[PDB]
Amino acid sequence: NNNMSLQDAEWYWGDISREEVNEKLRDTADGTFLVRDASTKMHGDYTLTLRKGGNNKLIKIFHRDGKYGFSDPLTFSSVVELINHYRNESLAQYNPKLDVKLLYPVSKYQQDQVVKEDNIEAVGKKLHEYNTQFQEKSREYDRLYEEYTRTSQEIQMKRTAIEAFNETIKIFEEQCQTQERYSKEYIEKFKREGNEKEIQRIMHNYDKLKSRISEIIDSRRRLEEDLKKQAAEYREIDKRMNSIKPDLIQLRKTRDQYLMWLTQKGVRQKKLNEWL
Amino acid sequence: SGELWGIHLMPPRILVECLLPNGMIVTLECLREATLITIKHELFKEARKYPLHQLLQDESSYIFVSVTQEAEREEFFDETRRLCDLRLFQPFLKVIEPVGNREEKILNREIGFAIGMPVCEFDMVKDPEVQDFRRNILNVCKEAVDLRDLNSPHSRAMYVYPPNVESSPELPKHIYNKLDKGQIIVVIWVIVSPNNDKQKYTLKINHDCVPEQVIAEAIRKKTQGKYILKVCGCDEYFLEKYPLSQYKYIRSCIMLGRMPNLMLMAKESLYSQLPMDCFTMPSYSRRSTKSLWVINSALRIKILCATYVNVNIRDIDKIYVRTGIYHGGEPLCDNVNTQRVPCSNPRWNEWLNYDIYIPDLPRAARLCLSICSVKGRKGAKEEHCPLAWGNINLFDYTDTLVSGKMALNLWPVPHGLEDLLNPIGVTGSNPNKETPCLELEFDWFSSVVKFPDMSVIEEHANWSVLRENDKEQLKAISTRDPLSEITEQEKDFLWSHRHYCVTIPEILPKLLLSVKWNSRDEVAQMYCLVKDWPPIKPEQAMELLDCNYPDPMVRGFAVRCLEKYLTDDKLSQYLIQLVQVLKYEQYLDNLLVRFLLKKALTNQRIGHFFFWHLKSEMHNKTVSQRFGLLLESYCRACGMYLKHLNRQVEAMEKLINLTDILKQEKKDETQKVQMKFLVEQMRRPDFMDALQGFLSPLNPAHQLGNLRLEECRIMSSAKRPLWLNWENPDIMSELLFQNNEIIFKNGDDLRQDMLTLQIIRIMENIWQNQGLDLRMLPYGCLSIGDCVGLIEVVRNSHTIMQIQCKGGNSHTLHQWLKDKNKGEIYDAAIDLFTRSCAGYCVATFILGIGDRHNSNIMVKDDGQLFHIDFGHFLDHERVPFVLTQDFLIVISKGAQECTKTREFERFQEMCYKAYLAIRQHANLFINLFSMMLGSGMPELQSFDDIAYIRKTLALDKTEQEALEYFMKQMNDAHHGG
Repeated sequence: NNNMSLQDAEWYWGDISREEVNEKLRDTADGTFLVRDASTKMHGDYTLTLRKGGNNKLIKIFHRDGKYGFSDPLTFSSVVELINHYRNESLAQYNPKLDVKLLYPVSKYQQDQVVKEDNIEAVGKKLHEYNTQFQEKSREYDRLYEEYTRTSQEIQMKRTAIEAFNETIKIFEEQCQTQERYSKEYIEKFKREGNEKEIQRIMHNYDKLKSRISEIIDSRRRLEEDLKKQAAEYREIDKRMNSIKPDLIQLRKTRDQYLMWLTQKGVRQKKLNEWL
Repeated sequence: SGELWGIHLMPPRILVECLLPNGMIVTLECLREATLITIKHELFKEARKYPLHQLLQDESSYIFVSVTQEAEREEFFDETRRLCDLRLFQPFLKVIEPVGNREEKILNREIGFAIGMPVCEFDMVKDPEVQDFRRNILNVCKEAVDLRDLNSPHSRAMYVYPPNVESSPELPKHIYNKLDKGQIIVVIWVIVSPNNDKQKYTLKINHDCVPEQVIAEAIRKKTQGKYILKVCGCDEYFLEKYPLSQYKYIRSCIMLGRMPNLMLMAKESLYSQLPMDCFTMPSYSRRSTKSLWVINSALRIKILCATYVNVNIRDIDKIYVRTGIYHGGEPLCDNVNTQRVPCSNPRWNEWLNYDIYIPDLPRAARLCLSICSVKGRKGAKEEHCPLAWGNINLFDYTDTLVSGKMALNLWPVPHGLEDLLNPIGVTGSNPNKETPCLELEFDWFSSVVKFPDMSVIEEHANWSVLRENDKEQLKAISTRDPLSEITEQEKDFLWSHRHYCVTIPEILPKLLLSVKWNSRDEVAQMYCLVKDWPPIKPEQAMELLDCNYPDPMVRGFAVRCLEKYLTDDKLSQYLIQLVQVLKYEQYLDNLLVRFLLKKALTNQRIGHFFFWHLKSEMHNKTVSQRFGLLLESYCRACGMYLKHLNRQVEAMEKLINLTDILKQEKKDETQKVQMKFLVEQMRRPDFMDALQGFLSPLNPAHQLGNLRLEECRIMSSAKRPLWLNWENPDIMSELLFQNNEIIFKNGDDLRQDMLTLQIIRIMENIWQNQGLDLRMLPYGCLSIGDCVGLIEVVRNSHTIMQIQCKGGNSHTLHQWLKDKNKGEIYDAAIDLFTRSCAGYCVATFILGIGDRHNSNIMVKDDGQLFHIDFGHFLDHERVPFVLTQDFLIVISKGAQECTKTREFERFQEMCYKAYLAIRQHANLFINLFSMMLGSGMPELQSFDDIAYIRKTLALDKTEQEALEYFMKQMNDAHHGG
C-alpha cells in the first residue's frame, strides 16, 4: 500500500477513550500499537498508543501547516505515511531510548471475522442469546462468590474454635499435671491414715475430670473433621468459580464485540437495548 | 457467636466447671449477671467441701483464667465485670497465681476488645517488621502524649475537646450580608445559680469575636479568664482564641439562620471533669553489607513450585505464573511468564530474567505476580484468567534487598478484576494458611544487599547532569487533571525542563510521571529535585500519596506538606482517603502513619473517626494486621477515651448481634412478631446498659443518653435497617435537638455512602466559598464494619414518595410545601427548595449516582431537598437525577409554564455556576476518588471508573465546551429545557 486514507486503515480506530485502548493493549507483545483521536476532541490530533516495556506509551502527532509528525519539524504528508515509516524503521529516530518497532497493529478488521450471520435480525438474536447466557453465567458466578465468602467466614470461625479448643486442652492438661504433681507424693499420707472414703471421692473427681477432658477431645476432633469437610467444600467452590471465570470473560468479550459490530454497522441502539 | 460458642444468649442457670490449683473440679451454678469476685467467693465457699483445701490460699491472691471465643487464654484481673460480657468459649475458670502486671493486662484486654482481635497474637507474631513497628511507633506516641500534656490542663482540654472550626478566618460575601451590619445575635445560657435554674442573655456581637471577649461582654451584661463557651446539646467547646464565626456550630447557625445558644461554664469544672491520661509504657518496647549500586548483574527470580492451586483438571489444561517488577501501577520492565506446566503438578524450577539491572531497581520496586490459568482449545482465541495473586516488596523496611527462599501465600482474586496482575493490591504473604503458596527464590549476592542512603544518591546527583520563551506549556500541563492524556512529548519536555519546574510547585505530580523509575541516574536526579522542592497545597499533596507514587521520598514530601500546611478541619474532611492510602504504603513504619497517629493522638475529634475508619475494615484480611497494629498504638496512647470507645464498640456489637438475630433466624414471619421480639430483646437490662450513656460514633460531641423504647422501630426496606432514638442526659438541651435518631444499617455497605456524602460536603464547601449558598445536607454516615454502619437521620423530613402518598398527582409536592409554611416565609422556602435542588442536581449529575426514585430523595418542612441511599455511584453516560415535573412546579412557584420561567432561568444560572465551580476544583475530586481505590468498592477499582467523573465534568473538553455539554445534558433530561 503506497498511500491510503486513515479511515480505511486497520490500526486507526477513531473516537474511543483511553480505557478500551488499555483493554486492547493489555498484556500484549512489545510494539503493539493503534491510532485514535485524542481525548481533547479537536480535528487533526490523531494520537498513537504503543506498548513498550509493559507500558502503554502514548505519543502525540501534530498538525501544523497541514502536515504530520511526532515533533518539529513535521515531514509527513499523512498519518498513514508516518505509521508505515515507523512500521518499517525503528522509532529510535525520534527518541533513542524508545528502541521499539511498530510491529503489530490493533486491527478492527481482525474481530470482524468473529461475528457471523451478518443480517440484522440474526445478529440481534445471537446477541440476545449470548447476552442472556452471560446473565445466567454471571448470576451463577455471584451466587458461587456469595457461597465462597460465607464458607470462608465459616472456615475462619471454625479455625478460631479449633485454636480455642487446643488452648482449652492445654489448660486442662496443665490442670491434670498439677493434680498429679500435688497427688503423687501426697497419696502416701492417705495410705498411712487409711481412709477409703476420701480416696474414692478423689478418684471420682479425677474420673469426672477425665470424662470432661475426653468429651472436649471428642468435640475438638469432631469439629476438626467438620472443618476438613467444609474446607474441602470451600476448595470445590473455589475450583468451580475458577472454571466459570474464563467462560464469563469470553461471554463478556463476545457481547462487547457484537455490540461494537452492531454500532459500527449502523444498527439502531434503542432497537436492541430493550431486547436485552 | 454471642456470649458463648454456639449460644447467643446464655440461660439464667449456668453450670460453670471451674479449675482449682490444688487439683479439684467444681460444678457451680452461677448467677446470670454475676461478677467474677462473687464467683470466686462461692468458688472458695464450696472449695472446703472438696479435699486439698489446706493447699488453697486466700481469695484475693488468686485470679481467673479462661479461653474466650477469640482463641486466647484470657486471664482476669477485672473481677468487677460480669460473666455475660466475658465472652466465654466454654464455661470454665482456672484459679491461679498472678503472672503479670495488673494494669498492663487490663489495658491489653480493653485494647483487644476495642480492636476486636487480641494483642496476644500481635505479641506472638514473629515478623521482625511488625515488632520493630510496634517498638518504634511508641516514640511518636510518647511525643504526642507529651505535646498533649505540654500546657496542662489547657492542652488536655484541647485534646479532649478540640475547636470545631474551618480553615478560613474570613467569611464569604453572601453570608456577611446575611447579618445586620455583620452582627450575630447570640444567646448565652448560664445555668450557674444556687439551684439548677437556667437563665439567658442576648448579645449582639461581631463575627471576628474571640470567645474570651464574648464571655467578657457576657459578664458585662450579667451585672475573668475562668469561663468557657460550650455549645448547647453537645460536647463542643470554644477554647482556642479564634473568630466566633469560624467555629462550625456558629457557621452552621449562620447557614441555617438558627439561633446560636451556648453554655457559660467554669474552667475548673471542665478541668476537673477531664482526667489525666495514664500512658503506661508497654512492655514489648524493652526488647559488611555491599551497596545496591555496586552489583553488575540483572535481576532474576527463581520460581520453585506451588504447593497446591485450586483449579480443575478437566476444564483447565495448563497454568503458569505471570510476574513483573512494578513501581506502583506501572511496570519497570516487561512482564515475564513461567512455562505453562500442567495444572496437576504446579512444579516449575524456573529462573525468570528481567529487562532491568540491580542498580536500576528503585526503592519502591515491587515484584507483583500471579498464578494464572490458560484456556482456549475451542476457537482460535486463547485467554488467561487470574487465579491467585501476590506482591513482594523487593526491599524490606531495613532498606535491604530480598534474598534466599520465600514462601509467599497468595491472595484470592479480587471481585471483577480482569487484570492478570494486581499491583494495586497490598504486599506481604496471606496470613491464611489455607491459600495457594508459592516458593520464590531471590538471587544471593554473597552478602546482604542494601539500598544506598541519601549520601550516595546525592553524590550520584550533579554527576550525570535564562527562562525559555514557551513557559505556558508547563502551566498547561499543571492545570490538567491527574488522569490526563500525558504524552511522551510532554514527559520528555517535563524531564528536560525539570530544573525550571521548581517555579511552578503544583507540577510535581506530572513530573514524577515523566521520570522513568527503572533508571538509576534519573531517580537520583529526581530525588535531588524532590529534596529542594517548594511545599505544595494539601489538596495537591494528598495526590502524591495514592498508588501512582509509591516512592518513600515522594510520600515523605507529601507528608511534610501535610505537616506544614494541612489543618485539622481539612484533615477531618480528608481522613477517609488518608486512612485508605495507608494500605498503599509498602511498610508498616512510614511517615504517613506517624503523621496520622500524631494528629489522632492530639485531637479526640480526629482520633475518633481515625479509630472508626481503621475499625470498619478490620474484616479485610489484606490490611487487618497493619490496621490492627495502628489501632493498638492509638488505643495505648489515646488515654481515657479508649474506655469511651469500648462503650461505643459494645453498643455497636450489641446492635450487630440484634440485627443478626433479625436477619438470618426470623426473616420469614410477619413484621409485628419481629417488632415484639425487638422490644423483648431491647428491654433486657444488659442491652440497655450497653446502649445507655455512650458517645455517638457519628458525632463524638453528641453524647447519647436515655433510649426511648417506644419509637425504636424497623423500616420497610429490603435489609430492614434499625431505627434508634436516644434522649439527652442534660435537661435543658431542647434548644438544638431533643432527640437523636440513628439508622443502624447492616447488610448494605456504607463506605459508598460515606464517600458520596464526603464528596457532597466538599462540593457544598466549594459552592459556599465561591459565592453560592448552595447548601447540601450531608448527613452523618459512618461505616463500622463489614457492610454495617450508622446513618444520621434528618429530623422533620419526608421522602417524595411519602409526600405523594399523603397528599393523595404532579402538583402535590408544591401544595404540601404551600401548606407546611405559607405567608412571607413561603418565598424563602421556595428559594431554598430551588437552590438545594440545583446544587443536588449538579452533584448527582457529576457523581453519577444510582437511579433516583421518589423513595430515596427527601424534602424537609422548611423546603430543603436532599438525597439518601446513594449506594451505586459513578458506574455500576446516564443522568440519574432527571428534573421531574414535581420539581418543575415548585421551582416555577406553581406556574404551569416551565420553559419561560424567570425562576427557572435563575435555576439555570445556579446550576451553571455550580458546574463551573466543580469543574474548576475537579483536581481535588479526581485526587479523592483516586485515593479511594484501595478500599475495594464493587464500582471503584481502577482509573477506568474515575474516567466517568472525568467525562461528566468535561475535563477533556475546554472550559467553554463544558457549558454546552451541560446544556445538552439538561435539555436531554427535560426533552427540551
